[PDB]
Amino acid sequence: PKMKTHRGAAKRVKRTASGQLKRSRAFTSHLFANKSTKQKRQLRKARLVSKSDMKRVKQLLAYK
Amino acid sequence: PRVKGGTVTRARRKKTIKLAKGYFGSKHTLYKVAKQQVMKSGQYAFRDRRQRKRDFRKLWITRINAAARQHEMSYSRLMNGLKKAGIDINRKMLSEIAISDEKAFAQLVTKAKDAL
Amino acid sequence: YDVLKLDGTKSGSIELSDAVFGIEPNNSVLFEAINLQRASLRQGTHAVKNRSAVSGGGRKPWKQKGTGRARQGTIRAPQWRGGGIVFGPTPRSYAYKMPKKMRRLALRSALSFKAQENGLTVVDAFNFEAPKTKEFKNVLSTLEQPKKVLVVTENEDVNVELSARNIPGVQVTTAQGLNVLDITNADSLVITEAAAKKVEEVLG
Amino acid sequence: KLHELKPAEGSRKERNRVGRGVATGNGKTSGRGHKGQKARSGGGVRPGFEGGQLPLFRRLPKRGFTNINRKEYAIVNLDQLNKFEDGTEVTPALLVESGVVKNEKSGIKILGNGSLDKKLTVKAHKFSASAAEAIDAKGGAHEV
RNA sequence: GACAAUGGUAGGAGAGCGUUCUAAGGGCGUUGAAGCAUGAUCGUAAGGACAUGUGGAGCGCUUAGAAGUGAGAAUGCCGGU
RNA sequence: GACCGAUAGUGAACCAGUACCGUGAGGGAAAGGUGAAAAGCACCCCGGAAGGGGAGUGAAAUAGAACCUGAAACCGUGUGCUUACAAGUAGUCAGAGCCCGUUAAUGGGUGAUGGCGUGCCUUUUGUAGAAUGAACCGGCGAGUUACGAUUUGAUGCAAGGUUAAGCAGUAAAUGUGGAGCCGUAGCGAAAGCGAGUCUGAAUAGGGCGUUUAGUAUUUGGUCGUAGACCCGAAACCAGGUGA
RNA sequence: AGGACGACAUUAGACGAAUCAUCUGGAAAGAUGAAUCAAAGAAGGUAAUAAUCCUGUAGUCGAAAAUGUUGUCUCUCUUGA
Ligand SMILES: [Mg+2]
Ligand SMILES: [Mg+2]
Repeated sequence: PKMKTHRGAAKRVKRTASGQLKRSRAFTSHLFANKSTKQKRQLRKARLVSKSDMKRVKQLLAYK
Repeated sequence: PRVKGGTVTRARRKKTIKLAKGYFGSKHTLYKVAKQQVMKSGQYAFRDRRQRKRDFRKLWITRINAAARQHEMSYSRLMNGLKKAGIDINRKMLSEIAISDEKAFAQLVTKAKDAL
Repeated sequence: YDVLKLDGTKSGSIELSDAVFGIEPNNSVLFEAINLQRASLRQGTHAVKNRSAVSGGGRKPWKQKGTGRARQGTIRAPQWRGGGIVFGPTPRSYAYKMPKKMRRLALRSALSFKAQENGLTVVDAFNFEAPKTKEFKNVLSTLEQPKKVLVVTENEDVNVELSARNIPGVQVTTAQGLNVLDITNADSLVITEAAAKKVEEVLG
Repeated sequence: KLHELKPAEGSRKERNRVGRGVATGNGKTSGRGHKGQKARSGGGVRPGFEGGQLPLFRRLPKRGFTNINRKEYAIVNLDQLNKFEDGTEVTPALLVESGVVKNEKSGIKILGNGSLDKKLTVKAHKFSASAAEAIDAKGGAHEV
């Protein structure tokens, strides 16, 4: 049998043009009165899945 | 293809038993008992090539010491002068001179007292 | 491509060679189109039991605790005298493919080793009415051919290949039925004129 | 010949058989270490499982959707059109057959990265803005 | 030919001996093969020969391929004492 | 048939689901080989007979139905050196005295006396351990294959590489088969725009890009789905047999 | 929805080419010598390892009979836009 893509991770992640992934920042759901305006604004830009956590998920994202 | 266990457990368990002939009782007949005596009789020999060189020196010094005391000199007064009076090269295996020719060993004792 | 022969002869000596009989042969491809052929002739019908295919052995043999001897689970286990084979042969299959630019380079490196070594001989189209091996052994003696030759003909005539089957060494293959294991098994190659224009029309 | 075959130099390799000695290294424990979960026959935990702590992908939010229809166009730059030499019209019955476009999805877009260096009758489903100018510089045409 | 390095368990890397089988080239064998037994031999190691005895018909060597490929222990399993 | 060759391959090469165990359903092993040809030992002798030793058949009975070759453990009979004042993980290195004579090389067997020396694995911060395991000898007994994934080594071409099922062909490894797939162009949640694009009133500033090498088969490593290195539970459920 | 006449296949079977003499041996198929057949050098046995000793193989050849597969000959049946 051929490998199945982790479907809970393809919904959360795109693939760029150097192999490195792309994610959205956490804490963007509720309780926006306990966060500053210098903090609610910088949980909006997007970042890249880190070098540590790319070592764990090499097999789960193979067809992206 | 099925590789049957052939004639390699004959030969490998002979060339250990044949090294171990001359041992007491069952240590020359059984495999497991004569195996692990061969591993120790090549380990005892490894520290007995290193020990042989330094326990024939605890004998040559004993003979020289029992040669200078009859000429009334210590050993430690004898391998002092022969480094300092002459440049008589350091040799203790050649305490064979003291056994063989006492007339030859006497002139060294003359040269040791001469410049000490 | 030396000249020609009939049985001690010459004719219009064809010379118009191509990149089929002249390329410097690589051996990295020629070694790896023999293993693709020598390891595809094996059928691989070979198998063995495992713990679930032997007959019996489901009752626990009454040895758990309170008997003084070892813990044992079935009487069909790889420790045990009877069946149960851990990692045995399975019925598998041995074949793989290779690029089509690398299967055409192989015949340009096995034909190309025959003209470097003068192991090629072109003859005219010989016609046997009835097949006789005694008629055919008078041919290869005066042609000075070695113990093992590969006879190339254009189309499989039903009188050429029926002779020369019991001559040990001699195999008779048509023009598009050439292999790589055959050509590096022969010692000198004998091609008809009507087929030397045919295997070259395929490749060059 | 066949009684003497050599492989390619540096192409082949032995294989490690574990557990079959003591001086080969991989022996009496086969290269796993001592006790634990992942030194058991079939142990080792599923990938992307941190151990009980919530994983990476249950700590990020989901984002996006599909757009079921989603047209896709095949890319031809202007640098890839110097392959056509002599005054040639550039037709989707020609731009596929040479080998420029292989197996297009929908109509051919003509982007501008290189230069044509030749006048050409160009027909394409969608031009861009910068490639419908370097065609007009040499003198060309359009059709949508 | 100088100057250098070389204890080592978990573990990473390299280089080799051997066993059954197949393909190709060469070869020994009833003027006696394999197997077994004795020996004071050869290589840095696994391992290779050769010399008499028993044995009574099949076996090695060079290059490459493929593995049911190597046993001192699992209160391991059957047989013998 | 790059499958096995009597602990193997069927449980079964022997008159096998048979001796034997169970009230019952049900469980279940052990066994092969004289010689080319029975020419399978006439007759004498010790014996109550077995079993022997001669004579005979045979290439050989030192192949006699305990019947091819005949390993080790273990029990014997013979003989060169040695031991009845000594505290021994049984060896090692130094060495007198004695009896021998090989694959000829600064040889072999034996060992009065002296020095050093608390077995082997497995688990441990640490085992002579009075912690675990094996009576001994012999066989058997554990990282394997498949279809995918990724990196490394090779090789063929290289802005291009390559076929899948199928049909012809010697269970041929080789010709057709371009459906398909990965690359040549990214960016955004998406419309879309495109060497640029998205966020933004604004290329103002920043995110990811751009000025290049890929692909197809295979050697090795490892990961995934499969019993996945092998051995061992207490127990759960489904049909059935028993007062 | 109810039959005949012979074509072919299956369950018996037949033909089927070509080596003689010495050495070692208990025995020739072996090595040393001369011969031959080959649409036949696949394989097994014969006092050891046989293309030519035997049973055979490539190839032809064969059915009193009982099934089986189909061709065309009946024979049943039919209105077409
Ligand atoms: Mg004790
Ligand atoms: Mg009652």
